[PDB]
Amino acid sequence: MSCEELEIVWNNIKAEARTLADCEPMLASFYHATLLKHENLGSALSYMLANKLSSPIMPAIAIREVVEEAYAADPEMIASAACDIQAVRTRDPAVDKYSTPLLYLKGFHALQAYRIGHWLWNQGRRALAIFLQNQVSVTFQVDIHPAAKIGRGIMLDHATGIVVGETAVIENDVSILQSVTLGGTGKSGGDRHPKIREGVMIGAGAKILGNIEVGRGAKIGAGSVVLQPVPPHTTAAGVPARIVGKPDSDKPSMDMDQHFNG
Amino acid sequence: MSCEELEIVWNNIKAEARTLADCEPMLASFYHATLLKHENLGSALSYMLANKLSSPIMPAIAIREVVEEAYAADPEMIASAACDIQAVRTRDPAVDKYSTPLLYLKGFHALQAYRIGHWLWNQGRRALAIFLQNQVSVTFQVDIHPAAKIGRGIMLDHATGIVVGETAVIENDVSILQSVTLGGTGKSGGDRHPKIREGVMIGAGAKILGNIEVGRGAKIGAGSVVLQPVPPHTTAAGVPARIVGKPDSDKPSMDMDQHFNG
Amino acid sequence: MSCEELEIVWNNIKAEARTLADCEPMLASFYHATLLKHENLGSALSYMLANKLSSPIMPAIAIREVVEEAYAADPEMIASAACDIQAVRTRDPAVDKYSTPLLYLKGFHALQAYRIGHWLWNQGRRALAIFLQNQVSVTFQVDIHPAAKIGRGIMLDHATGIVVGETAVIENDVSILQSVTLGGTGKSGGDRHPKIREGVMIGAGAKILGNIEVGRGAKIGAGSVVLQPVPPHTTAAGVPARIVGKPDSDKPSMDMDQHFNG
Amino acid sequence: MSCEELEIVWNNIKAEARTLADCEPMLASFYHATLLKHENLGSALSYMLANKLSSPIMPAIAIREVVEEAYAADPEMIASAACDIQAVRTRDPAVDKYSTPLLYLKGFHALQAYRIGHWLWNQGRRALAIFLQNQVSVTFQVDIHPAAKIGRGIMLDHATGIVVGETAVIENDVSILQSVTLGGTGKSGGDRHPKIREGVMIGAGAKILGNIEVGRGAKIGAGSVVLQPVPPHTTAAGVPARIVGKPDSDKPSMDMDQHFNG
Amino acid sequence: MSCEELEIVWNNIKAEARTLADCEPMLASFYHATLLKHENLGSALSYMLANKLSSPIMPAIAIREVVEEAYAADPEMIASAACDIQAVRTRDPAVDKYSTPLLYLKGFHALQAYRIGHWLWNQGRRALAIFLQNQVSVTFQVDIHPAAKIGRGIMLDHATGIVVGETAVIENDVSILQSVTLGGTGKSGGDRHPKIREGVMIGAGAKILGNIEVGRGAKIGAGSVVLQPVPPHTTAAGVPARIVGKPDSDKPSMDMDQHFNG
Amino acid sequence: MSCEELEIVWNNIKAEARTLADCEPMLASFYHATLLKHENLGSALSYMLANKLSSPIMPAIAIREVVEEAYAADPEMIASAACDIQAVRTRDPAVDKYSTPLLYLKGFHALQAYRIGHWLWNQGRRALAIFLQNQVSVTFQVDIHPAAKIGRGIMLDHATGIVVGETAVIENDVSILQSVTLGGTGKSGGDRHPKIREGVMIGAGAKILGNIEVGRGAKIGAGSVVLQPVPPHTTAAGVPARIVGKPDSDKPSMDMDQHFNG
Repeated sequence: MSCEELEIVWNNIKAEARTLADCEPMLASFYHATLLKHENLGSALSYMLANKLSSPIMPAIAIREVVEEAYAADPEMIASAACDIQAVRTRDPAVDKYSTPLLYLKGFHALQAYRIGHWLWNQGRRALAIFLQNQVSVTFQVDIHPAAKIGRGIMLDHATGIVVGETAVIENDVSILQSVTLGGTGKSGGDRHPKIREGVMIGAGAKILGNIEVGRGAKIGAGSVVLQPVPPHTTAAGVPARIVGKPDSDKPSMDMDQHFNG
Repeated sequence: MSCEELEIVWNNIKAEARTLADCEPMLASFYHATLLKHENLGSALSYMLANKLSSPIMPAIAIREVVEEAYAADPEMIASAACDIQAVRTRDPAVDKYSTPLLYLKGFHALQAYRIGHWLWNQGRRALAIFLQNQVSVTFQVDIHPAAKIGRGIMLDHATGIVVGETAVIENDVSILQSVTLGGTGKSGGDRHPKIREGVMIGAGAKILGNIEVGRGAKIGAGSVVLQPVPPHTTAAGVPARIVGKPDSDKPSMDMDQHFNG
Repeated sequence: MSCEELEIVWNNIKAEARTLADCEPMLASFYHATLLKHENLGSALSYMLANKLSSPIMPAIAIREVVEEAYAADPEMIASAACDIQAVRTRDPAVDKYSTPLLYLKGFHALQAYRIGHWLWNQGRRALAIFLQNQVSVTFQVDIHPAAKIGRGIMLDHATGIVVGETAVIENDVSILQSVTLGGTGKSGGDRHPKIREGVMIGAGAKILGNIEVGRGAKIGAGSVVLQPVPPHTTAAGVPARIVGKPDSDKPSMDMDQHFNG
Repeated sequence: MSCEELEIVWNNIKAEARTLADCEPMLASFYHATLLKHENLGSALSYMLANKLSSPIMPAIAIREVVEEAYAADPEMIASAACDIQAVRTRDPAVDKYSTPLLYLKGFHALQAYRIGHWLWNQGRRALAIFLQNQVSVTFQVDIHPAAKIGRGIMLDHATGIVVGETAVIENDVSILQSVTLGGTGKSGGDRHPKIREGVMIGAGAKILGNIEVGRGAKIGAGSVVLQPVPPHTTAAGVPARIVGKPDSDKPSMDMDQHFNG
Repeated sequence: MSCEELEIVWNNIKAEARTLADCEPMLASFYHATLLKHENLGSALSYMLANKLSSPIMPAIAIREVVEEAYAADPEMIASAACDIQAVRTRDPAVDKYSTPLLYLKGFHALQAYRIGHWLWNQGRRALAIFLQNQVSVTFQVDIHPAAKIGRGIMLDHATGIVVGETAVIENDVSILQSVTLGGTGKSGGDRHPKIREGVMIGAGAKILGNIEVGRGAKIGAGSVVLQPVPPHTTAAGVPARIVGKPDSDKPSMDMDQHFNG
Repeated sequence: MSCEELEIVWNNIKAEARTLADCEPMLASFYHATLLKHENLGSALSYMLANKLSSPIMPAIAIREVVEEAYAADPEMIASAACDIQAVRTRDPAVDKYSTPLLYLKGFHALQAYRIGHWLWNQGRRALAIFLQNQVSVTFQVDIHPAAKIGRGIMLDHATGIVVGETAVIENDVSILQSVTLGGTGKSGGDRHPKIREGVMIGAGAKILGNIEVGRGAKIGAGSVVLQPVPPHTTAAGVPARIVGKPDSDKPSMDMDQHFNG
């Protein structure tokens, strides 16, 4: 995601937004406020997060300032958001616009919310990070610990019931569905959550528990319970999971083939 | 659901409401506003939908005109709601009143909200339909794509975590529990979601993926991951699912027998 | 939980609040209003529940009086909340403070909301109870029927998607994760939901269906579908689940070992 | 105001609305919802009243049914609003559009809210009428008792601080400014408030107290304190007021000449 | 106002509240929450103030606690409220119930709000007192400096535009109408506001400016500008005011005779 | 007002905020969000206006961008606000802090809201301006037409009931109290509202009507009705007003002597 490519995803969002105002006069001012009035993705993201997260405790106007402070300090979060937008648009056939994730999709919203909380956590502002984690769980039904380390090009399609714990890692170009847990084991601190490598697809309802590897290009079948490491470019399925095949592609996250004969 | 039988469902709802208002002074005014003031199920329904889906982006008062416009153009939607209410009351032992689904049950609300989104989608108002889909996902935790084709006499019991994709079909007299996915596969458009035929029961947490058929009178056991077509009058269970038996009834959606040995 | 132990968990929460106010100025007035201004747990709980259960139909101020009346009639509900705070702090390595469950964790909030609903249900105020049940489902994504009998020292970790039905029993010192169903079967009323005995641990996404026992100190593996009774001190896993071993502790709810194999 | 002339006021409002929506993207959706979606003045009016009077005690959606019920039973109220709109547009040089009073002018809103309160009062719904009176006083700063009898073609320009008591009469084609009191005297019931006849203009801050007559075509100067009857076609001014002259027009309410030397 | 008389005004409010729930089913839960559920006037007052004053800055639940703390420390404020209620009921013929001021009348609400701010001011909590003064000005359109000293048996009828400054004093049994200013002069601190003695009636729009006496039993005519002391049992009127008569009663505040021939 | 004087009033406001946070813990996060988190007046103003102008039609976050665009185009509006803060602090003995006008005083809030409306009005965004005009009237009870030309160093003390019309002019260093009308005459447009020149003081409830001059350093007595021009350095009072004397200062707006006689 280069500076020029960033400006193209933003230009495509704007172009679409013009169409949308003309399609739905009841949302025209909504499209104007969220998209058309903004000159870059960062301003559109801070607007969305501020309004979605908002509460009596913390108004949208206050939140936006924290968000904008995060993005000034680490503008790469904006670029990660762009890659997440492209991932949804290319991988999800129900989404044919760049603007749709930004406008509507709770998984995209929760992902960008996590990035703010993560930045806050790393700055030492943990109380606020933990508040936001739990507000995002109630509001968007996605529960991501702010100490998790999550890359870019991530799709959280549908997203309700996703849980990602404190020591999890998710690398770039990972596709995760509703009700996926990357969960802990034990009652002690320490490394205890999954390590999800690049290219991995995880079907709806998968539980992956403990400090275990899911290697690059692996496919986790829907409804699996994964208790042991999954080798790269392998397909795991069942309760508990065992290796049952190998994906037909190097990066199953890009193709979303939900079959697990293989 | 004839026009006479509709008026009897409505008359029962009102009769229940009077008793409810006399017993719970904190909710007397809520019962009056939602039920005792309306002269038909349609008005009560637009009321409930407008109030529950209300947001700063679109207020109750605006939502309601959209709902009433849809009901005027396709009054069968109101009949469909009435059947959905009877489905819940007869199939769910936790419900002993026609008023309960209408007042409180988020799966019932999500289902009627889907109906409005589907009507909008079909008229060409896709942008509003997609907005409402995702509003419904955040508020009721049910994510139903508005292009899904869903019949009547449907129960969505508990409902949190339900996902029904763009090309799904659900025929009449189907019962579905919490965390059920009628999900897609692949990254291209076109039919890629299940077709659930009449009489089918789907237990909690079942995942049915792809353009596969679940035949009439079939039972899908809780926690199943169904990747292949399920023949009529069969029971499927497992990760991945296989045919394990046959239901004791012609329409397992009616009796809610969660056992799978058949 | 005695009166002096109650007062100490409260003292701990207050001390933690002082620090929290000092280190996050955006939240200072929040910590002050939730924690610092109160002289006991009960008063902090009513505050939290009032604000979290608040809606157009019932504002915080009116809810609070209901909570306070319940707590004056049954002070053991405050003590049960204490035990639930301890349960979380000791069992959940993501949690290192007494105040965290109270301030933030929706499973803890939903559990205490259920207590109020259960109290109302046993007073004959069933309409109010069912209304709160379904509100808690929409707002915290936890659906517990107020006639469920649930003990103390309970953790609902993450919690999204939890469903507990009408005739369920959960005894003391039980740990339950996201997307756990204690669910029914059949369309007739009467006893039909699980009896989960003391010390049980239930992992993510487990469905336990019917009026079946899960014996003391049992362990239910993540993703299991339990259709048959599970003996005391035994581990069940699979779809459908079978006995696969015995836990390494007497009360697996306290240790949270998600491994099954043993 | 015939039924043909009403439709022309409405058609002009809609024509204005289209231009307004094209010029101000932040308000495009507001114009659409308030004006362009309605097919008559009555729907637009119930919309505006429901939204503006909305409170936690009574929401917009509930207010609107009350308003629409009143308009169905006494459609002349809608004609009265249409005349009040023409009054403002023709008499107030700051208004050059029929849409302006309906969209923005709190004196216009307060006056139509009075009409609903008066209808309720007359049917026997006094408790609701008194609630709305005082809600209107807090929200629009106009306090009109619902038993007041107020005709049509009335302008309440600026309107803050207007008080019209229980037994007041205001005939057709009267114009009243900010901080005008049509007030009582004494501590007993019965007629004790002014009777303002047709054509009368009342300047800012005038106080008219007791059951006294202000005759047709009379002008009351700004700041007057009128304790005694004012003859038709006369001008009164002073503290206390005396007859100082005679107006230049037959109906000073039409021309708004604030000068008092006559 | 004795302890027994306090219990009688409260009993009358309760009796009326029963009638009202039966008269208006849309407000029945409102009457239940505000009046019927409370066992004394103090609890009903703290409820009303908390909900009316409420804002994003300070929620109703937080405010109620401050209010209740004020009333514990100085229960005489409750008794003053009772006398203010009786004053409205006896002096205002538009009000025939004890409950009406408590439920609806913004002047009564602003008066009781001032008592809280005044208690706060005297405790040294001036920042909060000044915040509430200005919130009451926006919300109820009454602007009373918290350092003002105001007695009991006060009626603020209609109340919009009332201003009472920092060094004002208002004794018991005073009746003040809309748009009355008890105002300052100069830009220096020090005594500079009116001293209104017992029994005084002040008509709508009167301005009384500077540190001047309005002696017991005096009558200030509507629309007067009073720049010099008014002797006891005298009637002042005009701009500027001069003595023009003497009231027909010892305590013109009780009779509300608005005439000023005398 | 130079750039260094601006920065000092800001420094004063911040220092005052530190103290205010320390002494009222309920408001600490409030003071922090309004004052402490900002680096300049302009940014604190946009925050305050966004939050105070916020509504369902236009949320705080969108309003704020409008305010910021106005301030970037015309930075002198920030400097005018500074001057207005000083005006209040120096002229109003109830005010001893720079932060008080900014945090609390609705006249100061309404004045800066007018500045935004005036800027929008001169950009051709007249519909938005008129919408904000009428919102400010409902919310702060101040009705200023956005085409009014108003200078800097203005105090609107108390402010409820102020009306300023379309063609009014208010020059620098003018002081105006509650219930002042600068009002029009006639039903034709064109110039028809007062021209209030530098240094004028206008007391409570004065009405000044028509396109008439009120000359520099004049004093308008409370309750006056001014229908004829008022020479520079002259005092007008009465209904209707006449010249009664000459003020004791050059700019009576600075000294606030409400006496008239001289």
